[PDB]
Amino acid sequence: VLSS
Amino acid sequence: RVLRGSRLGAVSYETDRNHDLAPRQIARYRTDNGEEFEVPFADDAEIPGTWLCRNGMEGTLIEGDLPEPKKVKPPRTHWDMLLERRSIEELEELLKERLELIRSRRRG
Amino acid sequence: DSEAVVAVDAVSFTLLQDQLQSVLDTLSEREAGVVRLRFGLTDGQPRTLDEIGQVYGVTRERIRQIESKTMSKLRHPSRSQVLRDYL
Amino acid sequence: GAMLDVNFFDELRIGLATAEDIRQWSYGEVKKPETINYRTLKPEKDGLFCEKIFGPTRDWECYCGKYKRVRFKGIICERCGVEVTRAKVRRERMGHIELAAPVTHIWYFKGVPSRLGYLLDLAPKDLEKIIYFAAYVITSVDEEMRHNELSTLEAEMAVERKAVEDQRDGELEARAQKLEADLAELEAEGAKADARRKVRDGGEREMRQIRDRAQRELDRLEDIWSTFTKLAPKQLIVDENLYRELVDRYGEYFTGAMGAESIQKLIENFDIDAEAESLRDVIRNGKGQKKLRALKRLKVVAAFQQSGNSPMGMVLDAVPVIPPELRPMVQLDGGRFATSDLNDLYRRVINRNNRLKRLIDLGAPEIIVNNEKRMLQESVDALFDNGRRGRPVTGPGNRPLKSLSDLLKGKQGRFRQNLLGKRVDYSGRSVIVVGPQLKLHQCGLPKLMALELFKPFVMKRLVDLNHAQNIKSAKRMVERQRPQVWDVLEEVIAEHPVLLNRAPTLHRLGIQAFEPMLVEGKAIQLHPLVCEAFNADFDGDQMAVHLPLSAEAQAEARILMLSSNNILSPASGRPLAMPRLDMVTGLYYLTTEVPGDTGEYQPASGDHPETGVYSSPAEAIMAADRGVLSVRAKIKVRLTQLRPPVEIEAELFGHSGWQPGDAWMAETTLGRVMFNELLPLGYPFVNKQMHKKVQAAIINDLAERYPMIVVAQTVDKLKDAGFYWATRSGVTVSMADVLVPPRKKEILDHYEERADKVEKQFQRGALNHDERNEALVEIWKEATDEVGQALREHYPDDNPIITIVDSGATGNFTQTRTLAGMKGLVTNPKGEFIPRPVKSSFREGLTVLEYFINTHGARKGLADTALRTADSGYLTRRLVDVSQDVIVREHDCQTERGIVVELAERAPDGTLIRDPYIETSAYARTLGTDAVDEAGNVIVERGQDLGDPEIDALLAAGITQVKVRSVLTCATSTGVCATCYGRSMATGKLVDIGEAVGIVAAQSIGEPGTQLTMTGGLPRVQELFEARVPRGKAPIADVTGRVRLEDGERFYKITIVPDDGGEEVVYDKISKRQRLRVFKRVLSDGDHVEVGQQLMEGSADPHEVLRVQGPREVQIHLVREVQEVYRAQGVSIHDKHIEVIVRQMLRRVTIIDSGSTEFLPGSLIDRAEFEAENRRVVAEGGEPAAGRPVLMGITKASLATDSWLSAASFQETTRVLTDAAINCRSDKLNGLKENVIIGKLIPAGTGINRYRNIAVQPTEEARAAA
DNA sequence: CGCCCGCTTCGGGGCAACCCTGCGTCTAATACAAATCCGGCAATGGAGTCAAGACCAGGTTCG
DNA sequence: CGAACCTGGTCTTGACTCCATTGCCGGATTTGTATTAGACTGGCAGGGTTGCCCCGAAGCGGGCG
Ligand SMILES: C/C=C/C/C=C(\C)[C@H](O)CC/C(C)=C/C=C(C)/C(O)=C1/C(=O)C=C([C@H](C)CC/C=C/NC(=O)OC)OC1=O
Ligand SMILES: [Mg+2]
Ligand SMILES: [Zn+2]
Ligand SMILES: [Zn+2]
Repeated sequence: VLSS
Repeated sequence: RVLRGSRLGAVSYETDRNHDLAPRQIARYRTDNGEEFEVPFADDAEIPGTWLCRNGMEGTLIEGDLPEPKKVKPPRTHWDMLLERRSIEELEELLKERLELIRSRRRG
Repeated sequence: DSEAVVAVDAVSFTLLQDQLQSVLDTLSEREAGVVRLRFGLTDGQPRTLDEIGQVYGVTRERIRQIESKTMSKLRHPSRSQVLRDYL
Repeated sequence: GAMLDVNFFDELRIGLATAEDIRQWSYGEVKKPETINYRTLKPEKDGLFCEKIFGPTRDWECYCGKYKRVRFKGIICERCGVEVTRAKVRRERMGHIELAAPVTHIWYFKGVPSRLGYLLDLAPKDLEKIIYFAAYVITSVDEEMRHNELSTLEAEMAVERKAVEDQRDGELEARAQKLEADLAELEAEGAKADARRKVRDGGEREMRQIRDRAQRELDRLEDIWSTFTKLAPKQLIVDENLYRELVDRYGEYFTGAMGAESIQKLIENFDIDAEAESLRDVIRNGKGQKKLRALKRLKVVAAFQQSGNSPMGMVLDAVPVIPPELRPMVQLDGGRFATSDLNDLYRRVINRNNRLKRLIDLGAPEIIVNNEKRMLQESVDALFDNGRRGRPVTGPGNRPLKSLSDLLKGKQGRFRQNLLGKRVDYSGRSVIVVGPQLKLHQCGLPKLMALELFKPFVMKRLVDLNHAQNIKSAKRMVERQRPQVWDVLEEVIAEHPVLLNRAPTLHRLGIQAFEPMLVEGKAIQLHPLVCEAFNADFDGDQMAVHLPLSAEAQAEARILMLSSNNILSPASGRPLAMPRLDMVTGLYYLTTEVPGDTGEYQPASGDHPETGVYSSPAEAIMAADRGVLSVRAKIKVRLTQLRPPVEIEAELFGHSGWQPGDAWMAETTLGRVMFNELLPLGYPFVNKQMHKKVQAAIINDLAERYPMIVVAQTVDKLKDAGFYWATRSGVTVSMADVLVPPRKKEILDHYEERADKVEKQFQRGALNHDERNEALVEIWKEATDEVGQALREHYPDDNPIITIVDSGATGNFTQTRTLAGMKGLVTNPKGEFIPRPVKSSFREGLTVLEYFINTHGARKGLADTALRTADSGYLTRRLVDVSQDVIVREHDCQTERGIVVELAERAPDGTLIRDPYIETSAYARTLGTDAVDEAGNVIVERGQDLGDPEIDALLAAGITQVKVRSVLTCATSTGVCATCYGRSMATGKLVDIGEAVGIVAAQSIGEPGTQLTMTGGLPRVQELFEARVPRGKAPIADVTGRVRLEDGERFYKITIVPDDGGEEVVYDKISKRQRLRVFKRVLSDGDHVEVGQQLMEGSADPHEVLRVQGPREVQIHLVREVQEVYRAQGVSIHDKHIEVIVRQMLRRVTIIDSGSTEFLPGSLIDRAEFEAENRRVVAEGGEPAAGRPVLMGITKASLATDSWLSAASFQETTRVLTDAAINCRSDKLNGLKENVIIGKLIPAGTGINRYRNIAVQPTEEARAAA
């Protein structure tokens, strides 16, 4: 997962 | 009809108090190939010298103790299995026989 | 999974805690403090008779006297009709 | 990376996982294949459930037990060795396995094509010998040393060959002297000379044995020398004996390994940039198949280059271990254990690893160690994707163990199967029963079931009331059902809507939301008007009650999914609350007009007054309660509460007789008066016979001109009156009302004479077998027609069996013909007609053979129904795959293009005959241009809805084209805009700005498919959307002009005569089984044809028509050619749904010339992104890549989406997922299939931020008050 | 005018994916060691627990 | 308004009384490892079905002579  | 199972572990349900926790030290251990791993131990506890760290290999404590590196011998050698069933004179006999054999076979 | 939360039991347990706090605080300050520090209802650890005494500066006998008095007190149908359905 | 997983997912990136990460996730090398201490039943240390690694099995408890409370958390008991923490870290943590010899992940080796095979450029069947330890491979070589030293080296090779020759001629001399002494012994004494020559021949045979040994030794030496000369990396020294003889000589000049470590060494000694530049050169220059293979390798090569990956990750150095909870070992009650079937695979890998480790540490001969490494390779391969190569590893019962590649939940294999979901709570099903006393927005509901759905709600509501001291007593009280719980249940069920699925949920109305109201019994009483939507008769079908919980959920179920708000089908805007089977008959009987009936308007003065007029419907109903007026007798009421028809309105009143309290007289039945009291006040009078088509028209008029809350109430009223007058109809089926046509005998005897003479002619041999069959078939079709004609003319018009059918309620005339009359022909099991044929109506009863012949057709029908309902689901799944990401995103794109619709083509005599299929192509659209009249005034301007009035205005003005917007030309990049989509067929208004119109189109296309009885059917539709080349391919022209026709041997010979002209297009290999197009009359040689006229009969494949006539014609072809099918089966599907589908087909372009802009020729890319690339590249020097439109089928389009998270669930999950990894393709989570999976709220409906972030606060004026 | 020689089309083969035509015991233990456990007390020392009293210090009783 | 006595308890001392709870020691059982000496030296999955895609023949028409 990559938040931002 | 019902069939129930159960993992072999209880489920204690207190509240996750984030404030009142037993204080705890940190001991940084080193493996052999220059790896640093850290372990929160309880305060009153003899920080063990060695440790099977997360990395999977052995892990030593960062300080220097060396109470005993190994203090244990190999299990048994093929040399062992041979020696316990022959005499040194016999082994020397076969050795010198091989010596004469290679000699006469190669250089006449 | 026979080792899961019944999911009515969890909310029931929360309600139990809440009514229990209510009923305990229906009493004086020292009584509630003694009960909680005795049965770990605030820090999860039963604090012994002498530790309760030292946190109140009294004897083990003073602690046991207070707890026994409170114990006889709690055991009323008055203080118990609310609770009894939680078992 | 945000591993804690809370509400924040802007992307979800994949990528091939190197060992430096795999051993960074893990919390400890598991190094003993021990599961549980057989007796204590605790995890073993270093085992596949080791608490020391994976975590504690008991909440906040170490293994030795020296810590047991939350006060000791985050710390690790220094004797037992476990992080004292919550017992669900056994669900999250992972372990690794330090392999002894590296391994190749099977997804990168056995897949087709094999990505290892490409990145190394090796033949996969020569890669398998490399990694599975069957054949060596030279991994490195010291080119300069073999170069410079080669003089001396070949010198020693020559010296060695000459030593060969010395041994050779030594043998030669030996056998020579032996055989010469043999001759000296032969001739020295006398004997049979043939024996002496046998001695010579034996000596010479042994000498040729010598020369044979010499030749073989020379051959072997030459083989080894040539191999050493040509030695270079990536060679396969098969048979290992050349390698054995080799290595000892020149071992210091190269390196030759075997197995996965050899592949690792290669990929280490491998520059991706140089290789990719070589491939760029080859694709730039090399022609032929070489360019194809070079492109195919360049794919993975540029994949590794561009990304920040490294192909070294493909060879797996350390296997990771899934957390213990995801592969549990639970014990059923009673001592038995239930493993997860991965524990066995892991035990195999750990055992083989430890054995390899001990073999190496011991020192073992090369054969055994290679065998062990091969076993390790096979074991890890079975662990990852079972039985991919080899025979799957099996357990008991010869069932293959279920490895990790199979545990993926969605995991579509080559064929798209159903997901089948999650099994929600707050659910329940039952059998349904018709509920004819309910309102439209209600549902029966068994209180014994509502009391279990709403149990938490009722527990709360009766703890608020002082009925129970706690929650616990209320739970037990519901368990006992104490009496007042029911009265509480009513108050909790008030206003709380519940849903009602009905599997199979074909289309959007399968789920609807009613207001639950309690009912005795145990059947979910359903309202009878929604059975047409659910496709639900009451033959035992069962419905499912879900329950909405959240406040937003109740709002959705109340406003979006309520029943009374969903009247019109989303497929074609027709109404589905419309009356049907019973109520249609009811209203038909209620509104018909029976002349000569009781108390009619019988005007004859001079002997008495009129005696027909009734002073109002009140007096009329009083009369009809008495036995004077019949309900249907033509009368003359004097109404004051029903707006008269248009004509009488204009006549008597002029402006508008505001109905309300007026007066006027209309001659009708009383029945029509009671009927028009059902309809609203403002609605005009009807005064017709309420046939089903008329009722559909009336409800359309209502729904398109009135609010929905009035349409619902009027539908409900029509339902009630329909049933009530259905009962008084007397439609009963007594066998004295199945009247047989009284002259059936003579008709049958006539046609039997005809067919008998045909059969006798066959017996004459004048016509063959097939001729007589076809003749008899035609005779009996003629006979069936005559019988049906006679039958229909014989039944009176009030016959029940024909009243039902004529009223449009149910059943076509064929079924009445089969009841009385003739069954006609019965199909053979193969499909042909039986020339018998059946000659008895079911009223007469058949004979044995007759029934046995009928059974053929019956069972064929049922079996084909099964297969057809199974294939329609396949089509629907493909469509929802293709168009899941076509959602309205802008109120208007403001383009100017848009297709033009036919709209009632001119007539030859000179008139506007309305085009037949206007209601689906013209209705519900938004004009692009302005309809002008007489080349004069503007009759309908830009951006109107084209409903009934303006279509009628155009047919009045006499114009037969209207350029109207459509999703084919909506310019918004991210899906369609609205006004190009026109009206949504469900609401009647403009489509809102979240409607997942892609999914609606897919559903509406694949819903009526089950009715697609039938290339000419559902497979025609499917091969159309797939865009294969049909079997009946007919070539289309490429330029106008008369035709170059020819009829060669055993088939035709067609050629195009251009008009410029040029190279005449030659169509040689045609089939005699194909025919010329009859058009404009039939084609013949020398016929001037159009540009893309279809020559032969059949179906032009959309690829060719695309290549010929731009994307416009291919769109117009696909839409029309699907609509041909869906009309032929008598079905309405508004064209915009098919258009929304096709607009996905035509998204991409092919790249014939990359120019010099980052594009692989022969590849596929987006038109918008292609345009963007050229917009960028026109600056910084122009190399505009030559692009061409491609019409690619639905499946390939779906698979080539942008979101790997979605694209992996469609087809070949494993293959899509692995190369999504190799690209390292980050997903952005904009579709629907992604958000639905990861729980995030979907970007559609009420998920978009325009609606999802509304603020809501009381207006200041109301805040002041309270 | 006849002829080669790669380009292009279709066939055939070949293979990946899938499912049922698939789905018995193996000598024998002995000998030795080390570890792990359980079994009974000796140490307790702590944890509970009675009885009495001393603090009183605020009611209720008779003057 | 005061002396005499009861009574809430409020603790506090001393006084004991029992349970756990280390710790040792001694034998049981449990678990791991080493050793057996006539000769013995390469098995069976498994097979059928299906559908899709890669490589070779073969017109075959241009490039060629
Ligand atoms: C983490 C994702 C990795 C890539 C995806 C892979 C490998 C899956 O293989 C395909 C996606 C998928 C399927 C996962 C299933 C999961 C997680 C699961 O257990 C389910 C499930 O089995 C069904 C559902 C929903 C009911 C599916 C509804 C689909 C709607 N599609 C749509 O709205 O049309 C546009 O959710 C799940 O989480
Ligand atoms: Mg049914
Ligand atoms: Zn522990
Ligand atoms: Zn648009």
